[PDB]
Amino acid sequence: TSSGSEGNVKLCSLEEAQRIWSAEIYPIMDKSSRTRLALIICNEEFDSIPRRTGAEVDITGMTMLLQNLGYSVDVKKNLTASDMTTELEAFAHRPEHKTSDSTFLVFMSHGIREGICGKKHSEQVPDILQLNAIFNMLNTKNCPSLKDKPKVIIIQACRGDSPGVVWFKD
Amino acid sequence: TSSGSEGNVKLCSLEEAQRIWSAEIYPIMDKSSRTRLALIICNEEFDSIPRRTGAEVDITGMTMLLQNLGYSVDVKKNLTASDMTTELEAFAHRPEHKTSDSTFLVFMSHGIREGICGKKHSEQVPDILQLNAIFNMLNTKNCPSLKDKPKVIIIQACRGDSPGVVWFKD
Amino acid sequence: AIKKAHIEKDFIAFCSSTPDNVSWRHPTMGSVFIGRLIEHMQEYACSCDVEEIFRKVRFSFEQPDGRAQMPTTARVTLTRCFYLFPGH
Amino acid sequence: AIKKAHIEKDFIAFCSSTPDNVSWRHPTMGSVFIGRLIEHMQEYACSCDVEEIFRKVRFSFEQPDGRAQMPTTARVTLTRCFYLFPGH
Repeated sequence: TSSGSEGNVKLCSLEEAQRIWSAEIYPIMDKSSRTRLALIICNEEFDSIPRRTGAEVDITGMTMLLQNLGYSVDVKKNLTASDMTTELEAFAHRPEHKTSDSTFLVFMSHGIREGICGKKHSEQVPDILQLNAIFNMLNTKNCPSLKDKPKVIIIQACRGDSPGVVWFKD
Repeated sequence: TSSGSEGNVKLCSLEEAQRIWSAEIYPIMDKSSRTRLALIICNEEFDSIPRRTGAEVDITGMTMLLQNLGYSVDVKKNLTASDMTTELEAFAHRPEHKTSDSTFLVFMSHGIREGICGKKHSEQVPDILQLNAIFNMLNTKNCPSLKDKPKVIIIQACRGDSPGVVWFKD
Repeated sequence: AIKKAHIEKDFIAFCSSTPDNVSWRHPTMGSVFIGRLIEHMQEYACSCDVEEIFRKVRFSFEQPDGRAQMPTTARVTLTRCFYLFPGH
Repeated sequence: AIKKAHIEKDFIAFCSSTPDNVSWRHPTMGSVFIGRLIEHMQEYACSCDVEEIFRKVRFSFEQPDGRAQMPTTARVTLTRCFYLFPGH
């Protein structure tokens, strides 16, 4: 039922869980004690580039979904690349990761080939957070609490100006 | 048996093939008519950077393996980034891809963060083939013959100077 | 006693499109990739691992229309299957 | 009649290590990643799809020694499972 904590996410039965269970699966911590964390950074209002209409629908959908999967969701809006970095650094230091088995990172903004655009981005003065930086801030060195634990990064953004298509005759 | 065309590769039985078979698997062309192609580019001897000893073992292993999987293997040695590009362009134009269901690309050389080193590479004058270029040369626009077909790229190379490890106390 | 560990491991990234290419967003319905990901996660989290769910999302984008995109899995260092086990 | 198709699709790349990090090669035995990939392909091509085989290769590198590396799957646009079906 949708009235529960899992919402619209189809539940895994105990018979299904044993059917999957092998030594090639990530371990899941006890539901009673675990403190799962997730972070959504969504840029909607920008200084130079047009407003991202419908971003609130994405925030709602992603926030609810990750909560349904058992993650406590922090939502941060309209940040620069420097502010995103600071927020990522703060997220990596959260003590709850030690009593968590995994994490989800969601980035939603305008994007170019180099990376994700901050709120202050323009072609004159770039304000870009690179994917490489996200990985570095969340790796074993900078985030030892999530060692051996799945780190899922989701990015909604353009990666260039091209339509991504070619023509062919049938 | 190792005396056959499949060599040391464990064979898939007809009972195993039907056990796997769904509409979520790449189609495989008839064995009697298909013309599968694979390319190995291996740089062993360089101008400035030290010789890659044991590269011939990798060539032997990869060549035999891909032949065992049913691919006709072209092996090219000691090329610059420009020569690799030209060879990739020639490979993408091969008519056999039209009567093939897939391809394998293998790159084996010295490497840096930017990409794979050619034979003429030095810190003074870089000779680098980027991974982006390989993808572009083999995509639907530049290689329409491999449209909808799996393109597996294998790269043996360093991606930097770091050991890739961090310390932790047990 | 100290032990060595991989600096980068157990990562998976899922991008809305391929490099150089645009990603689409409906002004009222939201981002196509985001809506599609939620739909597939809701349906397949119970039975499929995260990598397989992402593959399914990719397949749903297979037939290109007037506004096409191909989501990409990137920089994967998952050594095991990540099952969400929803409800557990 | 002309139809639209994705410019980049059905790709998988498998690199010997993570970005910024070294890959090892024995002077007589060959490259560690190459030898390990061949071994896993020989064993698992019959039963596992290419993505799963690569994951298994990654797992075999899990415990770091004096010469550590973590192979990485990159830029994946496979919409289906790639089974080799060796012998067929």
